Amino acid sequence: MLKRFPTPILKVYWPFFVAGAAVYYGMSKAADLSSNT
Amino acid sequence: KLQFALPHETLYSEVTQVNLPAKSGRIGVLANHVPTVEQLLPGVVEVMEGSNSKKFFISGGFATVQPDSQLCVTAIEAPLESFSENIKNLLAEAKKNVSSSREAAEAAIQVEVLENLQSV
Amino acid sequence: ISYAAYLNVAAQAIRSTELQTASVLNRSQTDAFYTQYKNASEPTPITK
Amino acid sequence: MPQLVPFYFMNQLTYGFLLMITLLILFSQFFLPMILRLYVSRLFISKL
Amino acid sequence: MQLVLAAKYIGAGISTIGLLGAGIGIAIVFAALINGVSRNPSIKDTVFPMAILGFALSEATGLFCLMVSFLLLFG
Amino acid sequence: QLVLAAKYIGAGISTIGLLGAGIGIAIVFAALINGVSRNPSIKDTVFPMAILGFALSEATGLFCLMVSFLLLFG
Amino acid sequence: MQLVLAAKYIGAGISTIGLLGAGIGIAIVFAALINGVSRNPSIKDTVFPMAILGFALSEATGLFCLMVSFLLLFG
Amino acid sequence: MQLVLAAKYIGAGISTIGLLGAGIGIAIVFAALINGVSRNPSIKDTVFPMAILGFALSEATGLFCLMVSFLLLFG
Amino acid sequence: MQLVLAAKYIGAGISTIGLLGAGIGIAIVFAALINGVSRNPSIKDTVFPMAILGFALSEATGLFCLMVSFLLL
Amino acid sequence: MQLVLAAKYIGAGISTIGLLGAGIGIAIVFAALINGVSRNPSIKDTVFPMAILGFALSEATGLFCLMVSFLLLFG
Amino acid sequence: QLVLAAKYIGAGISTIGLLGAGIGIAIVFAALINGVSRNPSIKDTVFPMAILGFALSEATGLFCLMVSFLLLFG
Amino acid sequence: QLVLAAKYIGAGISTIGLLGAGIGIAIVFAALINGVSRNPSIKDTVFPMAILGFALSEATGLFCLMVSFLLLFG
Amino acid sequence: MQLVLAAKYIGAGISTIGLLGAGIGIAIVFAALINGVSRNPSIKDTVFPMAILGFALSEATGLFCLMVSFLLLFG
Amino acid sequence: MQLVLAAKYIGAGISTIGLLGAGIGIAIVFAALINGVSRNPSIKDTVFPMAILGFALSEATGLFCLMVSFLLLFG
Amino acid sequence: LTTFSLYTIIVLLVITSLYTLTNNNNKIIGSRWLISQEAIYDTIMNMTKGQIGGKNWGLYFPMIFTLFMFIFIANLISMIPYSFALSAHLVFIISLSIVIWLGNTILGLYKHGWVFFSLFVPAGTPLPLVPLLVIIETLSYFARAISLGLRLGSNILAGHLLMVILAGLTFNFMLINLFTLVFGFVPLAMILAIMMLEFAIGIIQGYVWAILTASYLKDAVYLH
Repeated sequence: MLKRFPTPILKVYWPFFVAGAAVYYGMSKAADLSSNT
Repeated sequence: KLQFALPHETLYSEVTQVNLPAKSGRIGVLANHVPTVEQLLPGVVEVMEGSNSKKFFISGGFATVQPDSQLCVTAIEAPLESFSENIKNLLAEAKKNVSSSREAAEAAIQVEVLENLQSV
Repeated sequence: ISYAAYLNVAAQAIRSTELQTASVLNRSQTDAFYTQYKNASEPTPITK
Repeated sequence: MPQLVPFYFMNQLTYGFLLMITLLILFSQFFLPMILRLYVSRLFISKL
Repeated sequence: MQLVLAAKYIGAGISTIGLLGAGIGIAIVFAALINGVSRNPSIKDTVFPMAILGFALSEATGLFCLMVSFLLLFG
Repeated sequence: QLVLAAKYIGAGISTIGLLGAGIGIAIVFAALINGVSRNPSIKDTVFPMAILGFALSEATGLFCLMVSFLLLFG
Repeated sequence: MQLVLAAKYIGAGISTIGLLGAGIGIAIVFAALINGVSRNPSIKDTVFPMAILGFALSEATGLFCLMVSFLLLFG
Repeated sequence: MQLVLAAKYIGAGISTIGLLGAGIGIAIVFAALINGVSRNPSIKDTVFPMAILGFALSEATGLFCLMVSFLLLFG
Repeated sequence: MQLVLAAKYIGAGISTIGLLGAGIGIAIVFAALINGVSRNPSIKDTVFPMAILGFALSEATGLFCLMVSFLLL
Repeated sequence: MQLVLAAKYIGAGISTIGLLGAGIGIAIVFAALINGVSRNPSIKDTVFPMAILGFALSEATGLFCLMVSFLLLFG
Repeated sequence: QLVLAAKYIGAGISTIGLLGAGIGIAIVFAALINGVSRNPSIKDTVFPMAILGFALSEATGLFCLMVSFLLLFG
Repeated sequence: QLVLAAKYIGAGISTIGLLGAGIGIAIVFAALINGVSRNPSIKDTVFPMAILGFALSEATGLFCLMVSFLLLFG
Repeated sequence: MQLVLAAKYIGAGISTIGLLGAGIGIAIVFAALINGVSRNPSIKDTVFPMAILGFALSEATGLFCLMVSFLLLFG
Repeated sequence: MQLVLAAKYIGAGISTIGLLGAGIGIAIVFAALINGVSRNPSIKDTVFPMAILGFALSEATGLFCLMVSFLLLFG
Repeated sequence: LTTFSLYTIIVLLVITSLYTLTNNNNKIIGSRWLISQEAIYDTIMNMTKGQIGGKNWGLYFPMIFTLFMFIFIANLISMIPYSFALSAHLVFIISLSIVIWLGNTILGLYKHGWVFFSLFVPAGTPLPLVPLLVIIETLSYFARAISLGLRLGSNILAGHLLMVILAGLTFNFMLINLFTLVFGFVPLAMILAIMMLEFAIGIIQGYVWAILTASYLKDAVYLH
């Protein structure tokens, strides 16, 4: 059914996650701006 | 009708569907076809009579649908399974041959031939 | 490299798998000397 | 179009990036290697 | 008013232009059929189903165009 | 007035549609000629194909034409 | 008055655009004639009546455009 | 508002023009299908799925025109 | 007055568009002529009458567009 | 004001015309795929990635066009 | 001044007609280069033939240009 | 008002320029696919040339697009 | 007048459309050059002058369109 | 004033149409480059500089069009 | 709660079921359902070995697999005739696209220095137009940024909007006089044909996403 084998290359996906955080923050400001006229 | 003859054999010398590899890509002949002459490139050839299909490795030659529905195929030598590993060793020798010299063209043909054999 | 020479080298390669009969191998063997001539005079004979 | 414009963009994006990180870990550690078990097992039967 | 009634007749006309594309398309499919059948005179039984399929699909784009024309004509 | 003007304009616009059909008929006929010259002998098979192709190409043109007339007259 | 008369002249102008396609069409049939005849040297007797037929049909689309142009011009 | 409503109905007609390209597009894919099948007699098992992929992609571009057309026309 | 005379001039401008098709048409005929003759070397005497015929018919379509322009003027 | 809103919706219609080009383009890439494969069956695996790459890049111009349409329509 | 405006508008539209001839000219010369490259030898007959077509294709564009001038002056 | 309207209309018209670029891009990729099927082995040489060709064709489309943005936003 | 100055700018814009035909034209000549040279390997000594000639007149048709544009634009 | 400023913007938009021909132009040249190079494997040293020349010349008509667009827009 | 959150949970639950009851506790022989998720494994294995092939090709294989499966499931779920479209909240798909695009640009800059912009010199050309060919390559490089998202977004948006508007027209076509209700099934059939096409083009677009953001990743991972 299921088994677990850790795949340690999530630290190879560091610029992807960093980009996600930046856009997350920027979308906070965008959401606040869109909730304004 | 198909007439396939070689300088040392006579094979198919009608035939239902025939697939031939030519300098024009691949050509298939079924019944009347336009009565072209096309030069056959070094090849893997299939000849089908009914649904039964027989596979030939063909050294290239010339193909000519005749305007009477006779597919004249002539080529230097051939079944496919018989040609089939040592030749893969031979290509390594041939790669060496490209290095030294007319031999380049020869070796280039050899690269084509191993590639074509590996392909099937 | 003539068109038939092009085919020739391909044919020679095709006799390479090792299961092949002696007559095949014999068809790949050859022995000839093209002796050039001119005018009478004979430029030297050399194997094909 | 108001059906393509909420102002809830950052709300959406929070749950969205959470689903991506969840699936990334979920596939990578769980569901991808359990297919790789089938493959490796098949090849192990093939060898024996 | 006059502007709206005019707009219906104008918009209808504009739509009709689109239909020209489908016409050229239909011809291209038939052209391939004729040339193809010429190149192998026994390909016809296989190819003719394919040809009718291609005709219908090409025609369909034209149909959608003509529908929009009639919607503007009568709406 | 404006509504009647719009009929005449609208009709004109629709006439543009015919250009495609003209090209279309020709493409089929080009293929007929090419085909006949190509086989010497496909002609009896190809001739019914050609008539079919002509008719369908023409039909798209006819649809353009009837819309043109329809806006003009009514 | 002025607007309707104006519209008639404009509409006639628009109708000429239709003709362009017939022009290209005629050429395509004639190109095929030339190419076929050059290919066979011998097809020509068969191909020539086909070519005339194709010319007329291609031309006819342009004729439809012309009568519509005259109708808008004259009213 | 009569002006804006008239502008919509005209604009709808303008959008309809986009469909013409797709119509020719469908034909180009099917023409290739017919030609290829004529070359091989036998490629068709490989090529027929490629044709289906091709139809869908070309048609999809057509749908983008249609949805804009309907946004103006209805919407 | 102004609108009708204006409209005539506009309509004339529009009329030129029809000529473009003829321009391409003529070229297609001549291209074919050159291609055929270069293929055959010898078809030319049969083909040259055919080519002239095709030229004239293509040109005629353009002429129709041109005369409609003149009518509006 | 009505003039501005009218112009927005007219402008939207006008932009949509660009899409036609991309539809023909998409078809052209697929025509090449079908023809290439039929001309050499063994090429297919090498060619298929290049075909999809070409499809997307062709499509992209259409998406630029579509974005202008959406900028007018929704914006 | 509406009439003067109309002259200038009409002129602009007149340029559109020229575009077809521009393409046409190239097509004839394309055929020339193709033919010449195929034969090496057809060239002496074909270069005159090409020039005939070259001029003729141009002439259609000249008609379009002439209508532009006719509009511009009135 | 009229000025605002004009930039919106102009933006629409400018978008049409993209049409040509889409055809262009496809022709480059089409030739690539045709070429590689013809040669089997040209691709190493041809593929850089194809990416160059793509870029240049695409670039023309971007010129159309930037003009569109200069009208629409500007 | 406002209308007349407007008509100069607008009329100029329309005039610019003509350039597209020359662009495609020029490319066709260079395409033929490359095709020919690749066909022959060696025709080029004769053919390259021919290509410059064909280029020139194709370009000239564009320049005529351009000159009408300049006349309207500059006044 | 409003009309004159408007006419600049409209004229610029119309002018942008011409650019499209040059885009197609570049592709026609590059297609021939690819095709030729695929035919010979070895023509390329001659053909590549010819192709760059062809690119520049086909582009030039487009650039003239772009200049007029800028002259209308900014000027 | 938030509608978006609720449908993201539904997607997660769909994805779990395909690997936890589709299978017969990992039967070697292979179940009919488990054959499907084998084929998906193979076509992304053989695709991402082909795209981002190289020494590392499998290091980004989980990422390209969950970018496939997310979009593959989200273009079925978004097509249920009463479902809240996560994907047609375009901003999430586009945000994800921009994230991957920036995460390629940052990855490329980091791995291949400030000579990352040498990627946008693709071919030798005379030196005074080498920088020009960087400007109008980079312009197209972040046109890829918005192309990747808008491709998928447009497809999904167009499908739902097309179907619903035509559905609304055919509703009122069958709400007027019964002689039009008779021979009124053909426009319904047009919506049916569009729906058949919309499922096809959605799976095709999901494959096109994952090959294109493999192609961009090919560029980012291997300089040229």
